[PDB]
Parts: sequence; C-alpha cells; structure tokens
Amino acid sequence: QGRPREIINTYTEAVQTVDPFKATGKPHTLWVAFAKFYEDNGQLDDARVILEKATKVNFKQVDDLASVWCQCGELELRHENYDEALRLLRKATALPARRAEYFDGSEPVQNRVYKSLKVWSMLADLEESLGTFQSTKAVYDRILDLRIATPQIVINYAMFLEEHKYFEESFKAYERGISLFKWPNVSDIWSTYLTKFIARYGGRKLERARDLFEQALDGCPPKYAKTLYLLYAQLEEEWGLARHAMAVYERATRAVEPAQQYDMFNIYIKRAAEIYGVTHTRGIYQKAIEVLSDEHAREMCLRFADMECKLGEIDRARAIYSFCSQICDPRTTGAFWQTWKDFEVRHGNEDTIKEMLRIRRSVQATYNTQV
Amino acid sequence: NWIKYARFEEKHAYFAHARKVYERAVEFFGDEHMDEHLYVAFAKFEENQKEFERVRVIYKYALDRISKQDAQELFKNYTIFEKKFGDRRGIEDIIVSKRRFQYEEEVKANPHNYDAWFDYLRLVESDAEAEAVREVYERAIANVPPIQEKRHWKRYIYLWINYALYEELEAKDPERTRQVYQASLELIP
Amino acid sequence: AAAQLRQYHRLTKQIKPDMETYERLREKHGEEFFPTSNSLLHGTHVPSTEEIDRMVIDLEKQIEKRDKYSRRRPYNDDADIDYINERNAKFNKKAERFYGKYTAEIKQNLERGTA
Amino acid sequence: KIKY
Repeated sequence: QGRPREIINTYTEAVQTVDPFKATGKPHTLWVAFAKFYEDNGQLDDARVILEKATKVNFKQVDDLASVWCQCGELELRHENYDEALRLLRKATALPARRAEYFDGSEPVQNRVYKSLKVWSMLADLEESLGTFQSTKAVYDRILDLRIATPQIVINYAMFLEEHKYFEESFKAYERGISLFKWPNVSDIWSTYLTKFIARYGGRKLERARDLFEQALDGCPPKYAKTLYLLYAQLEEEWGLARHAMAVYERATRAVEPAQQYDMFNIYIKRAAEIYGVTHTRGIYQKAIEVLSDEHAREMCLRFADMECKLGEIDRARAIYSFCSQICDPRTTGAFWQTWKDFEVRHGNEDTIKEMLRIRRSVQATYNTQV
Repeated sequence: NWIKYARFEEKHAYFAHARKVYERAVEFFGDEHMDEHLYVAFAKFEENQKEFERVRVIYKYALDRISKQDAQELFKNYTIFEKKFGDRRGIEDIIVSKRRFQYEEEVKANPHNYDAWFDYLRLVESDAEAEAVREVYERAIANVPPIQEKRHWKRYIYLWINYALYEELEAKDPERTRQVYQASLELIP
Repeated sequence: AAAQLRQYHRLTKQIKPDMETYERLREKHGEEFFPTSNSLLHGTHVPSTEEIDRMVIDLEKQIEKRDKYSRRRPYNDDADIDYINERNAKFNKKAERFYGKYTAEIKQNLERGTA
Repeated sequence: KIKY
C-alpha cells in the first residue's frame, strides 16, 4: 500500500516487522529490501546503520548474514565508482576470513564455500567486468573456501590462468578439482584443463603430460558415457610414435567399452585398420570375438569374417561360420547362413565339400530349433 | 592401528602427541621399508597441518626406501600428491616427474624389443652430457639385433638414429659419425 | 584389512564367515542403532568408583524396570531380524517332489550340476 | 583378583 510514496512515512511501517521468532533468511532478505527502501530514502542515510545492525546476529552459524552483506556488496556495485565499494566490500569481505560459520544450529558443518566464496568473488576476481584483482586474490578465494569448492572451479581456474597462465595454476586446478568432488565431476573439467593446459603450458608432445593425464584418469569410472582413450590414445598417436600408439590402443582396448558399445569396438577395429595390417585385424578379430555381450561377437565376428574371407583363404570363413553357430542365437536370421553358403560356393566348393556345409548348417539350425 | 589412533587423535584436536606418536611409532615399527605405514601418516599430518618441511622430509625418507622404493604406485602417487600440492609447475617437479618411478621403470625395462630402447632414449633426451647418450646408444645398439632380414634393419636405423642424435648433439659430424659409418657397414646381410 | 574408522554407510558382507561376521555386524548394527543416553545424569550417579577396571562391586542395584524394558526391546528386534531369512518363492513347474528333502536335493543337485 |  502506497509503496513508492504515500506520506513518505508508512515505508517505515513496511520496514517494521518485529515479532521475534525462529526464522532463517527472512529478516535478512526483508532487511536488504528495507535497505533498498533506504536507498530510496536518501541512499547512504540510515543504510550503514541497517547493514551494521543486521550484520551481527548471534555468532556466525547463519547463511543469511553473509547473504545480506553480499547483497550490500551488490548495492555497492550499483554505487558506480568502486573506490568506496571496494573499501567497504574489502573490510566486510575480510571479516568472514577470521570466523565463518558452525557455531550452533542445524548445520553440522560451516559450509563457507558458497557464502564466503561469493563475498570473496564479489570483492575481487569476478571474471566478468570488475578489475582490481591482485595476483594473490585467487589464493584468497581458494583460501576463502579453505577446503574445497567447485561451483566456480572452471571460472576460478580461468581467473588463475588470466592472472598467471602457468603450470602452477594448472596443477593447483588439478588438485583443487580432484579434492573438490570425487569421480569425474570436477575431475572431468580437470582433465579438459589438463589437456588444454598440457598443450598450452607443459608443451606439445610432452612425456610428463601423458604421464599425469594417464596417472589421474588411470582406473576411472566411465566418465560421462565413456572415455578411457581418445584424449590419451589420439594424443599418443599424434605425438609421432607409432609404437606406443599400438600399446595405448591395446591398453585402451581393454577399458574401451565397459558398456559393451559397438562404438569403441569400431574405434579399436578402425585403429587396427589404419595401422599395422592384416595380422592386426586378425588379432582384433579374435579379441573382438572373445569379448561378447549379446550381438557384439556375432556382428564383429561376421564383419571380420567377411573381411577375412574376401582377402585370406576360406578356412577362416568356415571356422568363422562354426564360431557363428555357437554364437548368434537363431532368432530369425537366415541371411548369414545363405551368405556363408554362397561364399563357400564361390570358394570353389560347388558340388563337393558344400554338402557338409549346407547339411551341417541346416542340421545345426534344426538342432538349435529343439522340437 | 597407527592410522586409527591418528584418526581418533585427529578428531580429538591436539595432534602434538599424534605427530610425536606417529614419528615414535614409525621409528619403532621400521624394519625394511615404511611404504603405506609412515608415508600415509606423514601425508595425513602433512596435508592436515599444511607443512612443507614434513612433506620434504617425507619425500626424502621415501627416496631412501629399499625394495625398489617399496610399493611402486604408493610412493609414486604420494610423491605426486605432495609434489602437486606444494609446488609442482615445471623445473624441479618436472625433472623429478621424469625421474624417480618413471626413470626407474623406463631405466630397467628388461630389454626385449626396440620400443623399450626408444622409451629409454625418450627419457634420455635431456639427461646428462654426451657420455650418457653414447652409453645408451651403445647399450641399445647391440641389445636387439633380433634377426637378419626385416626387423633388425629398422633396429639398425634405430642405432644409426641414436648414434646420429648422440653424435650430432654436441657437435656436427664428429668422429663418432665416422664410427657410426663403420657400424653402418652392415655386419648384417 | 580395515581396522576402524568413524562413519556409517552401506556395505556388502553377508558372506561365508557367518557366526563371527554376523555377530560383529550385528553388534555394530546394534551399537550404531542405539545412540547415547542420559548417562550424564548417571554422571551425577557417577561417583568415585568408575575406573580401575578390576571391580570391587560388579552388581550394585542394576537400574530399574525401565532398563528392563529397554533391554527387552532389542531382544524383540533381534527376534524380528531373526525371523527374516527367505520368502516362499514357489510356483508350479517341472516335476513334483516329496516334502522338504526332495527340494533340498533339488537345490544341491542344481549346485552340483552347475560347476 | 580374589573375586573376579
């Protein structure tokens, strides 16, 4: 009622709430809104007394305190020139450094990463517009979290790279990302920043870059979908060494598809296709036929079977057909048997030697059909 | 038991008797090597109190461990953890990153094929003066002539490339290039 | 293996060690299932005989029927937990059998067939 | 020790 102006009086009644009871964040948010009504009241008049009165509530142990001080920092960003906003935001931002949270309440821990890192980020190193970020301000934010924080880990490492751009910020970003959160949550961003920082800092085609990249991601869970290879496997293949590329192709082939996806299977068969030669495709055929989920061994053994029959002799086609009898549950199918029989007819069998192939294939299908 | 007493004493605040009891217990239990015993407590109290002197002393005592530095990956991941925590970046931590477990595993590969010699040459790219490069080239030259036809020809090109890089490192076509031409006379077919 | 720590979370267990393992996990689940108590007031009931393990008096007055019912609750809880073993999980399939012994011989026969 |  009469919010912008009525008597230029009732705004005090709007700021009048009282009724002390148990509340979290309501008197602080309504006190910041009352500080905006104080901004329409003549700005700095009565505003500093409201910020100082609402700045101390019990001893720490609240997220509304630093949120109201940070809100006063945003009103200080609305204050144009950053001299006084940087002084008052520097002292008010430096106050939580001595004591943060965890005095009494329902919060088991202090959790000063959000609020404290927000006040430290509003004071310096915003990574957007405002300047005046000292070379030690990044360490002041990392020390503001004091254990680990990774909402801003990408932006924090980007700010440390803006102020420094060296390997120390990359290693500190890798340690802060590893200790930040378990599993490739912030560790995946630590891997991307480890490859980009490995190329732009540690040097191209460096052994220590592959040693650290392979050391941190060694065992790993399957990332987002899975990547155990393409970064380190492609980086090793592009490093100029045709030897270690094959070793990283086999070691990458063991961890290739934990989900038994045909993607990594075609990536390993293609990696063995573009390098080495026939014998490598045969070893990849036996290795692809060894690992089996449902259709994996049938499709891989069929493709490598046709590729081997079109190049090598017909022994791998007959033995590959016998291997196709023990796998590839009948379902419907019927095309692979006629295609294998026609391929055997084109191999010089015709009348002879095809009676056991067709009679054995039909006898195997009838035997698999049960009754 | 030392990790349990260090954890309970860690949640007990204090840590003076936990560190003194960690060094005293690590001294009385020392027989062959510390490995997961003292290094885990030294890294726990180290990273807990954020002390570089304890990390340097732990890294110095870990380098004196016998039995191939006790557990390979343990001391490697611990030295990389305290390394990356304290300084890391380049220079010291880079050379030590190529050294220690990397230089030992790449140092002794139980030579079989030319890939291990190529890795020893990659780690030997920047190591010492031309004496070590000539020792690695002469050590890998006679290490694997596996056969007459095929392979060893590429191994002969590997010995000619190792002698060409080692001889061409500090000089330009020295007498070692003439000796590499004598080795290029193909005692093979 | 792992000695001790301060935490509570899920695990696997349920393995061959049986008696010792089920008693260790049962005592840990019972201790973690029952938090602390009013012993501060028993801290007024505390005086000078507390420490000195070897005991002068091992009986005294016990507590009351209160601690008797509070002692009887985990007994019924252990009875309900002991009442959980398996389910019926039955159906009509394959051939018939005779009472329990033929079903046990079917389970052991299935264990011997798969090897 | 004379009791327990």
